[PDB]
Amino acid sequence: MAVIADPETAQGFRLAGLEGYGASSAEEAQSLLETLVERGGYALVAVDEALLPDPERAVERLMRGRDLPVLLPIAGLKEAFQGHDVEGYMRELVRKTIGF
Amino acid sequence: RLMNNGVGKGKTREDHKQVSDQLYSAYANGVDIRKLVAIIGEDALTENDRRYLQFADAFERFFINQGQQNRSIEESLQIAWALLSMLPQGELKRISKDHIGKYY
Amino acid sequence: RLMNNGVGKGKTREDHKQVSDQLYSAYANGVDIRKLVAIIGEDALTENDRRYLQFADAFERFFINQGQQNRSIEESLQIAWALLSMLPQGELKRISKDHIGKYY
Amino acid sequence: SQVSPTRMNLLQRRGQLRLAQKGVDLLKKKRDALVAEFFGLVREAMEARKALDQA
Amino acid sequence: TVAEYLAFEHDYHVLVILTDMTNYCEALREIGAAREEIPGRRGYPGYMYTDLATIYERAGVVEGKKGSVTQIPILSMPDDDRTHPIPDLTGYITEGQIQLSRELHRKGIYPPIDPLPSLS
Amino acid sequence: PGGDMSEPVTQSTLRIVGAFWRLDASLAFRRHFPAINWNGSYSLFTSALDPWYRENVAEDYPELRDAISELLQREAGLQEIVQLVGPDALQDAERLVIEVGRIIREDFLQQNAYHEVDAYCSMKKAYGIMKMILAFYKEAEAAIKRGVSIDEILQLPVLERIGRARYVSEEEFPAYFEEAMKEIQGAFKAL
Amino acid sequence: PVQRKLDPNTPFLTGMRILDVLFPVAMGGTAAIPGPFGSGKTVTQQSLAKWSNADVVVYVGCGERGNEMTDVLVEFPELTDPKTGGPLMHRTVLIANTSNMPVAAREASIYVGVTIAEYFRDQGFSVALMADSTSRWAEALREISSRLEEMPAEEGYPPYLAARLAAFYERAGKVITLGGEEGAVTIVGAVSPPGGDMSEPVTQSTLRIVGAFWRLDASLAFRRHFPAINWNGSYSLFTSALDPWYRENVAEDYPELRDAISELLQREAGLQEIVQLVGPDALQDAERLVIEVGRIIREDFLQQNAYHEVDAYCSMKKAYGIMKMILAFYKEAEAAIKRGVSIDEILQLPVLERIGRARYVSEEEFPAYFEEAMKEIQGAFKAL
Repeated sequence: MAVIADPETAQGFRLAGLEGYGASSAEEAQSLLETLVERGGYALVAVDEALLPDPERAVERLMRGRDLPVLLPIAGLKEAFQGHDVEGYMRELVRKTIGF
Repeated sequence: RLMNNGVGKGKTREDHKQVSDQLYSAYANGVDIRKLVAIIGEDALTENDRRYLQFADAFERFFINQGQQNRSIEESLQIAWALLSMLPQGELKRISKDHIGKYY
Repeated sequence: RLMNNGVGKGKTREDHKQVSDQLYSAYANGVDIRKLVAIIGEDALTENDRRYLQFADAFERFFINQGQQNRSIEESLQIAWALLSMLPQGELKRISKDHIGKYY
Repeated sequence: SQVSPTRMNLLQRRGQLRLAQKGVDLLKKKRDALVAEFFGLVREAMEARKALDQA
Repeated sequence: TVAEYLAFEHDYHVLVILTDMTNYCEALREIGAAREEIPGRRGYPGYMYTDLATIYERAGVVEGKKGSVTQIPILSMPDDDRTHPIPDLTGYITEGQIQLSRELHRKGIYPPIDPLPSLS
Repeated sequence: PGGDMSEPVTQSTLRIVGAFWRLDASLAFRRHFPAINWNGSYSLFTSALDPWYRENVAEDYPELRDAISELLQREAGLQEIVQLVGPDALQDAERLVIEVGRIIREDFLQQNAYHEVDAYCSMKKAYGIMKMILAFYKEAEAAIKRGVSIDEILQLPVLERIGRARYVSEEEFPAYFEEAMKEIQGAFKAL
Repeated sequence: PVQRKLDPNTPFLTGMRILDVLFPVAMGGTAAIPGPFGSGKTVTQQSLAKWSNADVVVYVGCGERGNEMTDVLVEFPELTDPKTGGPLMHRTVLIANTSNMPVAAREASIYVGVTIAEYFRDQGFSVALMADSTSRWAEALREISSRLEEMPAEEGYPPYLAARLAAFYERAGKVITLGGEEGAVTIVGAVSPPGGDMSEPVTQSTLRIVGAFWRLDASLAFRRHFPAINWNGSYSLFTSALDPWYRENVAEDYPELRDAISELLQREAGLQEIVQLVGPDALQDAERLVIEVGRIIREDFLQQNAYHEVDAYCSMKKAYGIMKMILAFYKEAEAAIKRGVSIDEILQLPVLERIGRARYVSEEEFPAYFEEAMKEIQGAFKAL
């Protein structure tokens, strides 16, 4: 895997087990996307709440339903982050299937 | 059948003949949306639908009913106009702008 | 359509009545587990409902097939019960417990 | 463009209805299972995740 | 009868073609029923069979002759119900069976003849 | 005259016969012959031929044939369900059956009325065939239980060997078939 | 003749709650019922007549299945009126015939009863005719017309249909006697097509003329809930003209309850849908709450039975209080959950069960039993 994020939290990645590329410039991540999948040992590229989750559609134009690296946002400063559970319930339920 | 008859100036107001047709397709394309929601995904449909959506409601449970009570071509047409407002004027392509400047 | 007066206590076992309307809804319920099983393996289904696969199978195979074998109501009635033992109780629950305590 | 045939087909298209009607009978509850199994996973997901992510 | 005649004493290779048979029976019907006879099936008389036997049956070749009585009828029933009276019985009677295919037609392929029930 | 089977003169006839056959048309439009519906046609008379078979050919003959019919009519059992969601809800026992029966009609329910040998059949030849398939079915259960890909089960040559049986000719037939029972076990037991 | 026919606007009750409170029919009423018969559902028709609100029992079926036709006969004398203490059979009329009788037996069948009703009616009595195997009625008519020339129309039934059918119903309601009193001639149309179907002429014809339709079903019966009248597909145009009389005598807020309660169906039907097939698991309180309400309306308000002298029979005012309470239990219920209180607690307060027993509570202790019962709710809701 490899990820991008906040500068400050990006460090960790860069330490061990991962390859960071964090910046707060790109908000598209294509920049890695094509290159990344060349090996495919990167099975993830997390994104953070500090960006915006859904308009992955660049990736959607490439993947066309292909199970390549999938984000999950992250706080980048904990003080809480459980809301996207209590939200997440909805993330399936609002779009198809009866909502809440 | 008839209708493009007995309408227009000196018989009735002159915007009647026109404000027919607008409404027609408007309401039309409303329900049309509501079909396709239930197929692919409701919110997977065009965002400039949601208004045309809501527009179907107004003509719906807002207008049509009127219980028992006398009505008038005047009072009618007044609220016939009411219908249009929410959707832009730039989206009303079957009527000229003069009557739009007659009311809104 | 009419068969109620023909059985019951004082003519035959009282519990036969309800035994019949047990096994009915029980049987059928299972018989199309038969085909949804052709969509998804046993696992997706529970054990409890899975037993209703096996139920059918013995019901049809042994119970309903009856060859030339002449029989009698008791020799028959028991069989049924026995066969139901393959399910866990409270699933026959159109039967007061007493009766189940005399069979099973 | 064509209508149907004209006879016997009545019976066949009735077994069309049989096919449909009964088919779709079961067609939900195919899915009943999967929707059933779905809830557990909805629960499970964030548990450890939230905990040690912060830690 | 102009066929046998050319076939047998004159000896030939004549293709004989029939087209509008649909309309044959139309008129046929008229005398049929307007005079009397109980209809022998789906609004048509029953000896229709015969009347359409007697036409088609003539074809073929005899031993050692240089004739050839080729019947090629062509006709149209409405819709495409092969079960609409006319081609119906024709089927039994006759032999060949080649179909146009309505579907192919307006997707521009000519001749639209294809086997979909054409069965020689 | 309809071709519709509800027309009187036809139907009254059933009600006065002992064995029967029906012919679908698009069956026949396609290569199938002598196209009858495997579902749609019945006999009664077999419930008295059982002696003769039993002795004359073999003694397990009615057993193996009812065991065939089991599939032939049960196969429809899935067929309809195929037809409302596609054939893709398949797993093992799915494409087990589907395919089994498929070949069964391709070679065991179809004949020519023009190919020299494939126009005459003896019991005993047929008898053989009925064991071919059985076998294949049996071993297939144990391929699939083991976990084998039915995909490859298709592309085993031995499927194709069974796919030539009717074109074979009687004299050779005993051993032909007998060799193939080995070729079966070889193309099964090996994996 | 009868001179004036005056007008309907006057009830006709039977004491079977759901029936009359929900779908009243009046004395010009013309109803109809379907549902399997010769199996069990018939209970109602009988009991109907037992209590009624009439004073003359008149019943006839014709074309009824043999064996079933004998049940009536036999269980009939096991009734002693609960309004005289004398054998019920005294004031009863039986015209029946099997089916294997003479043709024109059946043709007259109706006409018989019909006539008879007027007779008694004329004496100032309110009658109660009921017809059964109504569906079969035409049959004979078919036969007859067979042996003539009449080719039919429709599926087979003769071209007269809506004809002979017609007059049969035109003998009901508020006739004035030549004695100057009134006599009620309501009829209920027990028809039954070959399989609950609704493209047989008979049904789709009848239906028109009459004013109230009472669909009955198997489903509800499999659920154990007799009477098993499926409410959502039933109707009675009657309601309109009945509204005056309703509120006049009964309660001024009387209509207001029924129309309020109907909202239930509307909002239960359309609430449930996927949700009910994925149960409690991601829902919310006010979601559930609705079907909680439903529960009470459905185990009490809906349920009733024919085996107790404290609940088969009813009056307006009896049910009226009941339903009132159930409204009154909802009205505080949304005020509870908006305070945030447990739902599934309220539902475990025995005060609510104390609503539950009211139906079995007898008529006479009833006024007070409602009175007292009621205010307990008031304090049980701000108890939390």
